[PDB]
Amino acid sequence: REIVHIQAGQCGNQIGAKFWEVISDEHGIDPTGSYHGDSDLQLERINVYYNEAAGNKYVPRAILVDLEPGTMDSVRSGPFGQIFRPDNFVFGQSGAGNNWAKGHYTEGAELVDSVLDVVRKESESCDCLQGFQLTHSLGGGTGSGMGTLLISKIREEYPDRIMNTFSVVPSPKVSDTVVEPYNATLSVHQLVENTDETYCIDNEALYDICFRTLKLTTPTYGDLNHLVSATMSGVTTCLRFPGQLNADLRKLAVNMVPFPRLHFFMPGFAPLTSRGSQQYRALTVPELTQQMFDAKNMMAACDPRHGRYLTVAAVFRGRMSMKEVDEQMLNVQNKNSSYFVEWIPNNVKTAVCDIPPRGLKMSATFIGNSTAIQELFKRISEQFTAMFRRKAFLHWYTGEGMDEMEFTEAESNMNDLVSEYQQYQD
Amino acid sequence: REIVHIQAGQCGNQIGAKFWEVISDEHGIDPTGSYHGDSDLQLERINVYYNEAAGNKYVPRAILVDLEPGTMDSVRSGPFGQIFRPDNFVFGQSGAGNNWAKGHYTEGAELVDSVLDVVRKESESCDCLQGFQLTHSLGGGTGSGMGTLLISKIREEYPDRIMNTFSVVPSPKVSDTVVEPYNATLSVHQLVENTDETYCIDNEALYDICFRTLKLTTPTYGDLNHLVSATMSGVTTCLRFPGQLNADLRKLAVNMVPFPRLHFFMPGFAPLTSRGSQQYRALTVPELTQQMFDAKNMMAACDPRHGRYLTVAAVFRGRMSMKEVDEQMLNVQNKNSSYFVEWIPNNVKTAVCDIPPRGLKMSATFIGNSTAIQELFKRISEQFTAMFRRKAFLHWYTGEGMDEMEFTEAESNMNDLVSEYQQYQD
Amino acid sequence: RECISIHVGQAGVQIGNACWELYCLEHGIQPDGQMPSFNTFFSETGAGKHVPRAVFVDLEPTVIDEVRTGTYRQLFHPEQLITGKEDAANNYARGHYTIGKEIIDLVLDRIRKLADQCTGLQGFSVFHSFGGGTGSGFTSLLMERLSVDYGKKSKLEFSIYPAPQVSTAVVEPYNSILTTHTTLEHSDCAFMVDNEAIYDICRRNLDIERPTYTNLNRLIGQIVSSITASLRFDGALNVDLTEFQTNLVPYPRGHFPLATYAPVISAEKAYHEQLSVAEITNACFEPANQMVKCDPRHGKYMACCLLYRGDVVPKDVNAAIATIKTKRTIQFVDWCPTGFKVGINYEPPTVVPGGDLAKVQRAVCMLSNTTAIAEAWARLDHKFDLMYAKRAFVHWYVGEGMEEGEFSEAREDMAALEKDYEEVGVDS
Amino acid sequence: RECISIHVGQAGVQIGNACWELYCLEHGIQPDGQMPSFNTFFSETGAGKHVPRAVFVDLEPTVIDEVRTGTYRQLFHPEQLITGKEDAANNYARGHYTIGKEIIDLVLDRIRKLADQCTGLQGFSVFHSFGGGTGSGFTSLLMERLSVDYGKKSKLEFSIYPAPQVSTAVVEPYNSILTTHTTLEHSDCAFMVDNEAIYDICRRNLDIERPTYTNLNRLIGQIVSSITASLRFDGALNVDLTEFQTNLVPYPRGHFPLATYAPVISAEKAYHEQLSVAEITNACFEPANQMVKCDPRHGKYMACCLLYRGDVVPKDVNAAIATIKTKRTIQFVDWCPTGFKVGINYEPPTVVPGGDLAKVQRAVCMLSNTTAIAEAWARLDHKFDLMYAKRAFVHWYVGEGMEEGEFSEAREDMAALEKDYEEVGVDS
Ligand SMILES: *OP(=O)(O)OP(=O)(O)OP(=O)(O)OC[C@H]1O[C@@H](n2cnc3c(=O)[nH]c(N)nc32)[C@H](O)[C@@H]1O
Ligand SMILES: *OP(=O)(O)OP(=O)(O)OP(=O)(O)OC[C@H]1O[C@@H](n2cnc3c(=O)[nH]c(N)nc32)[C@H](O)[C@@H]1O
Ligand SMILES: Nc1nc2c(ncn2[C@@H]2O[C@H](COP(=O)(O)OP(=O)(O)O)[C@@H](O)[C@H]2O)c(=O)[nH]1
Ligand SMILES: Nc1nc2c(ncn2[C@@H]2O[C@H](COP(=O)(O)OP(=O)(O)O)[C@@H](O)[C@H]2O)c(=O)[nH]1
Ligand SMILES: [Mg+2]
Ligand SMILES: [Mg+2]
Repeated sequence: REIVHIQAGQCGNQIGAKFWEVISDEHGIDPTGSYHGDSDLQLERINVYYNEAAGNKYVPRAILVDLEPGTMDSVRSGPFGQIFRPDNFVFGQSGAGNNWAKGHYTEGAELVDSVLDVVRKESESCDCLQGFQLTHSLGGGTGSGMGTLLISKIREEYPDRIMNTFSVVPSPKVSDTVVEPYNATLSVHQLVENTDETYCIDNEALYDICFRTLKLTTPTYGDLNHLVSATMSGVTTCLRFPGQLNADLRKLAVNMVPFPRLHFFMPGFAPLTSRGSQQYRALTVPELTQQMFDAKNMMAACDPRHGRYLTVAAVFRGRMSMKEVDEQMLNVQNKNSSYFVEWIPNNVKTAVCDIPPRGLKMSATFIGNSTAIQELFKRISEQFTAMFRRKAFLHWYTGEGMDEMEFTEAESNMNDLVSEYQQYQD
Repeated sequence: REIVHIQAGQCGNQIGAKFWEVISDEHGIDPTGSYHGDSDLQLERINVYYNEAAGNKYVPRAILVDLEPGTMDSVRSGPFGQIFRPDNFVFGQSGAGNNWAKGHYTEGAELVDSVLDVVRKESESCDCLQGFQLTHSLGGGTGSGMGTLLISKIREEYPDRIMNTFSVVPSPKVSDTVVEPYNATLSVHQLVENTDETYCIDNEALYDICFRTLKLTTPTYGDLNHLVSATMSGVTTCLRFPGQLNADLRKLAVNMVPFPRLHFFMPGFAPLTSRGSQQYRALTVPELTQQMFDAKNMMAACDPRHGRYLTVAAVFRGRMSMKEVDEQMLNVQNKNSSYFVEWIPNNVKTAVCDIPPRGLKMSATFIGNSTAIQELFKRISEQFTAMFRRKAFLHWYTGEGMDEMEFTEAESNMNDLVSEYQQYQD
Repeated sequence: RECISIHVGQAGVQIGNACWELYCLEHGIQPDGQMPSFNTFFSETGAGKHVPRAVFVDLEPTVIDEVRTGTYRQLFHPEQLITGKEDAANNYARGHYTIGKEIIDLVLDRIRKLADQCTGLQGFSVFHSFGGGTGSGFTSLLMERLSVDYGKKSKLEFSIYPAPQVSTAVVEPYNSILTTHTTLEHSDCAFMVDNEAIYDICRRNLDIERPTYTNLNRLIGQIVSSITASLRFDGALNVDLTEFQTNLVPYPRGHFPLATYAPVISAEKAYHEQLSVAEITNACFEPANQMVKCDPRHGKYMACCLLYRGDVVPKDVNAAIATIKTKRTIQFVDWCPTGFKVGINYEPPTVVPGGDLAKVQRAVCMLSNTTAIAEAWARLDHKFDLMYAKRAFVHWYVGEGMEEGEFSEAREDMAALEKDYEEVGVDS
Repeated sequence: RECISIHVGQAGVQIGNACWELYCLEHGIQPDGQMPSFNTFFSETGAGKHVPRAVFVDLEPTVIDEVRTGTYRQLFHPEQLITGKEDAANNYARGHYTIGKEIIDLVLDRIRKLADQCTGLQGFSVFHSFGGGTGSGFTSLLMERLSVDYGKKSKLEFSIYPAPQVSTAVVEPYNSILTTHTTLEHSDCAFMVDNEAIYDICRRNLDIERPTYTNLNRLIGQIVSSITASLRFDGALNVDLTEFQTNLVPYPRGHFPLATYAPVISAEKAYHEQLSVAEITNACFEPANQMVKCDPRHGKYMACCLLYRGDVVPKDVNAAIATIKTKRTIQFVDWCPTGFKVGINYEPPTVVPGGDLAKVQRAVCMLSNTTAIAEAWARLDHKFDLMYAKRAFVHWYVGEGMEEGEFSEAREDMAALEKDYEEVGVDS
């Protein structure tokens, strides 16, 4: 029944800053820590993410990890940085510098032991864990590097808990680190087989949505990470709150994974349009389904109609008829039958929660597992190869002891995921 | 049951500005978007042209298209530009310049893909489309050029929907573009076989009516486009509102087209006289029929008594007896038997709606398909030939890749319509 | 002893509106169905509400919506009110085939439901118009199914006869020609009236120069009620609908009895004038009260049925008949002796409150089959021919799957029909 | 004369919520249990509070919490409300095995406690859904134990039939195939309904285009009450649950009678219309009121049971039967003569205050076993096959200890079942 969340890397720490904000919004918990809500449900299932400390203080069940105090400090300095206890800030001193080898292989490795100890302390604080969630970037040093290391140890300690992670996937246009594909390649090599599932977030796609449908001209990462948190929070609240359908994360995982190795997801979100049009929108189930199916409302820079859909999850929040939902999903399946895989009859699955997100009447979360995902892997693998041959920045990595044959195997493994998507693309 | 309207070119955009104004007048919809009427019927069939967006906002089911933001902006700046959603403004940057080649063949072609995507989004928003309507100029770059391109694709997607268009036909005296007949020729070549029907509006004739019977000395295009919208709105309201006769657009199309290729129409309108005489007018069915038959009340610079009438539609708005209408139409047929074609017994058909246009007790719309129409084609074809031989401005067109043999075929096709009118003129 | 009314198309439904209004007037039926008091047409609920056993079909929502928003919206069961979204467009090709054929199954199942509600289905009658898309297109489609399921039940049709001078439908000849082809062969009897002729009646007998359809249909309703309400009510000679068919249809082709109705008199014209049964029947043989513009003196009679309301004594009727048989110029076909059906109901004639016709104490309806009808077909023949020779408007049917041969064929069937009239005219 | 209701899973519990609400409506039971007035279902306390003899199982706290916070939280005994912490995840492998198997012992002991409270346990019935983790997983687990302890008691199951078009559970075929394998062999009879078909009923007979599960379950509750409340109440022909089994199950396989219910009528549709027993039963043989999307005309009937509420006279029933036997197109299997069980209760039909269905004075429930069910299995066969051929989602079961052979086997068992339907279809 409970979940532990660990954030890492500057990305992960800033995403989590919005995530937790939202969760407390959902439950009426004040930036200082106490509960000042107003709904029974708000406290009722609070356990999944909060420990109530003496005084009616709620402690977010999460660990903030970094290798630079300053980022942690900036998190702590805002509202909701006060709700986190000092003991959840685990950090070192001297960066990682966006270096996998430092993060995973060497220096960051040193910190992980202290992180894990706190993890253990929290695992004991829970009655019964459902699982763990981690937030991070695929091409980052602590985000992926150190984060991955941690994941391999947590999974080891808890094989029976859900291990998932959401991660920022290097967008085709904006890479920061020259070896960002290298770090990503290494994380695939480690993560894929050490996780139950991973979500693919593309900032470029997010920037398109924010202007494309939301028509906004000023977003920052906090605004885009709001959208990220909308999908993350969407998933777990249902599990938390009363609904109609089947509201268990593990069951979601079961329904979305047809094969042990292909567990990559494309998140999307509805409704998600500018205020101008809000006066011209109608709120129906087909309306949400139109926004959910549309590739432009995906947060991943993929194109599901290019690939084939293996699995689709449609999560609904708010009062909807069962009939309408059933029929519209069927219609989707029918009309987009050319994209769905024939091996899975009725490949579109649903989940229904009766609690709407604060401020909306209804909402829906799109989760997909298509073959289209392989295109991201292909882009990375290719870029990787070029760098691999030149050893760009690999003296930094090999200087910290990372061996090229390990990287070679990582490359293969990327290619293996692509070939397996091809094996089920048919 | 529903209709989608697309406006294009400076002409089309300004005509539509009046058209939609009128439609909202008909239904009591405020310039800001909400419904503030007062009749049951006003909302009852609103679906054909409006989507009700959340908040009791009505969205006109139309797309505004241009290649210059400034025209679009001017439309948006007035009342009823606020009722259109931003998503219905599809435009590029850099004109067309009244160049078919740019509009259709090259640059404007690029925009059409985004237009069509929105079209598709609206086609899904409808329950069941009856058809589509487009407003444009025959000699214009985006009006005809880009507009035509769009039509060919919409027809392709929806063979089973009505495709009609109203278009400004180059008046004998006022052409703006030197190659306006060229653009028109090309549009015939493309449009005629890619449309179910097209209406022929002559500004010169309109300027004569406004002074001839309306005795006005200040009109602008907004006043003349009011008259245009009177005929357009006249047609669709009946379809929308309760009547006596047969109020379906497709049925109108069926009754007015005797031959696959000859679908050109001459709109006219009654009552349509100055206020002075309004104190000396009587309102009877023969009164309307006198105004309807009279060639001077036609909006097309043709002369129906010069040619032969193939089909006539008389649409009536307001309470009239069936007897009177039947008898007067018969009388018309009888007295003007020398103009009607002998192959079609009882060539004058009627349609009756019981809802009068706001402010009038009664009104009638004249729609005709005569052979006289061919005279317009003849004027254009001739002018075309001269230009064709000289290639006036064709370096602009051939510079954008338009081939002269395509134009040659276009010329033939114009001549073919004339010969077919002759074939049924007898 | 039950029957079903079917209203297809605007004409069918708007006429029906008048018809059911009149039936309400016949018994004091409230808009909500409450009747304080004719179960041959109506089905009773435990609230004492009665439902008119009828089906309303329109492929365009509007007219049915007009019903749905009027007073009789409470009377009609929502399932009786059937509507599509799109029209036939004046066109058999869509009415019978492309469009109407999609909804007809629903329509039939509502009919069948009512047929199951009937305990002794005597039969039914269909109200429509010869020129329209649903009016004639869909209509024949229905007959195609109804004649299978209800093969032994009365199949009476009532249709508006296309006015020779005014018609709003340019392809009406084509529509009507196609219906001939398909209705002749399926229906039992089709009746028709001419709105132009009716206008002349309104202006000469009612003195009204402003008739609308809402006037015109009241007059039609009168005629219909004489044969529908009063034939179920008590009289001397209670004539059934099956009896009507058995007394009006002489050949297995169709036949097309035309309506004539006298009295049609304005209130002022009723003053100072005393009608007798005989005088009313004299009026019935006058061209002037002929409801179709076709000259009674041109053709020869084959059938004739006179139905009486109110103060009618058979004694007087007998005398009247004697004079119409011998005094008039009514030529009749050899085949027929003058066995004219006399229906005599004690049930008085009724008048619509706020209507044009005067309160009368007695009334006579006349049905007649005359050879002059071939001229009506001749009218259609040339109108069709003209269009068809030029092939004007042909693409509006061809695009829906119609065949040119079919159209020729249908004309030929009409020609055959005309020839059979020719045959009957030849006395033998 | 007692029985136990078992509600497993959301579907089981939320349907149960409607069911127990209806039983409260049947007798005027207050939320606190106070009843001023059916002890076959209820157990009485000295306060005059009655406890519904039922068990509620959910492995996720939420739905039971919904009960615990609603009005009926006072009605239910805290021990009846059993909850785990984690879910089955749509998955038999956890529902039947890994997770649900841990709590089941508790569940069984509460059942046994109630069995000891029963003095004359007639039997019980289980409410669930064919696709879910607890809905079908846990459910079959329970049957495995209940069939041992209560081997001679009624084992009736009610389950939601997976909609062919909409399903939220991608591995539902796999779940349902596994249940077939294990339920066929243990249960006595399983009934099922299709929410999609129900939607069509709601929109056509109730005229509602917005059905939620809380509407859908009211309709289900109606059907259930006819066979649960009214079978314990007085009538002419008082039919027991064991009698139901003894009159509905023809073979030792299972059988799967499907529900049909007529009247399902909106208040406005009830006006102006008089239903008789015969008319209601006519509706019962119409595809249109079939609660499962499966065509009654496709298959052949094997069993049929008609249960009557309110104003039903056997006299009329007899006539109705005669016509359904002879008038209809109902083909039936040789094996069977038409011995259709007629249950006739004087107990009137009841309606939920604020519901959609009209107050009716009489009502008929129909159970039927048709050969068309094999097509439902065919649907599952291919859906399963597709997934299984690709081995999509297989790791979610394998990781819990499931065997691939087992899955093949379960499919084969389904195939055998289809073959037995084939067999029955062959007349002999
Ligand atoms: O709309 P569609 O063509 O699909 O079906 P219809 O309803 O048959 O078409 P419509 O064009 O309305 O048919 C018109 C013919 O019928 C006459 N008519 C219309 N409404 C009438 C009415 O209320 N009463 C009478 N007596 N006649 C009516 C028209 O004159 C025309 O011939
Ligand atoms: O949660 P878990 O999978 O472990 O158990 P379930 O409760 O069986 O799962 P769930 O996913 O909710 O099963 C859903 C199936 O049952 C239908 N359904 C849900 N709730 C329903 C209700 O209240 N009434 C009806 N009639 N059907 C209900 C869903 O359509 C789905 O097929
Ligand atoms: N959405 C999102 N992406 C971020 C944020 N911060 C850094 N990123 C992305 O993360 C990548 C850089 O890795 P970084 O987080 O600096 O690594 P680390 O800090 O060394 O672990 C780039 O692709 C950025 O676009 C953020 O707050 N939101
Ligand atoms: N009635 C009418 N004609 C117009 C309007 N605007 C331009 N026109 C006519 O359109 C022709 C010019 O084409 P234009 O609309 O400028 O082409 P485009 O803007 O490049 O697509 C001329 O014949 C004008 O008389 C208008 O608002 N009303
Ligand atoms: Mg559940
Ligand atoms: Mg009509």
